[PDB]
Amino acid sequence: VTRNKIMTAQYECYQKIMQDPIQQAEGVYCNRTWDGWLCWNDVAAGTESMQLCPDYFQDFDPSEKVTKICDQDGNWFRHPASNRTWTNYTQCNVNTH
Amino acid sequence: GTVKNYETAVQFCWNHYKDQMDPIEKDWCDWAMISRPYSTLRDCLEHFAELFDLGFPNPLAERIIFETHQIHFANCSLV
Repeated sequence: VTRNKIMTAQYECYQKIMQDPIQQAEGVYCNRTWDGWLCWNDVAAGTESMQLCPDYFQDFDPSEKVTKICDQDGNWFRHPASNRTWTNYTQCNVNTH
Repeated sequence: GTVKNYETAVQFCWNHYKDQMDPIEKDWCDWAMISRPYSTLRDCLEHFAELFDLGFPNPLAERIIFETHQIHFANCSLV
């Protein structure tokens, strides 16, 4: 079920990444990407996209939010430690509240 | 052991995924028919990424997932 919800979410993200790229639209922004669990649409630089937490796991709260920063240079925020593109899922776990 | 690095790890995954998909050219746009090789390809690419201590997603992995979407799914809808 959960595996199904994830591969399905993933396949669609990529279908769009591949078949519905931002055309022309000059300026800077963050291009659509699959962070591994959630798909994120193209957004203008200096923005903070957000969504509800994936219904994937049971210790996750669908009511909680998920965040992802796209900076002014039009590049998705990378977490400083490994310096890989990063989505903030720190608020999804029920027991951390 | 054919996996000697992430490069070869990805080839291993890619070739095993291709072996699973070739016999079903007609069913490529059918989730019931592809969900397993596809889901199994994700697992392979991510499990070896862990094995070489790389994150997931990672560039080399996505390039491969980009590949299947080009050669296998470019003709299907978003389902």
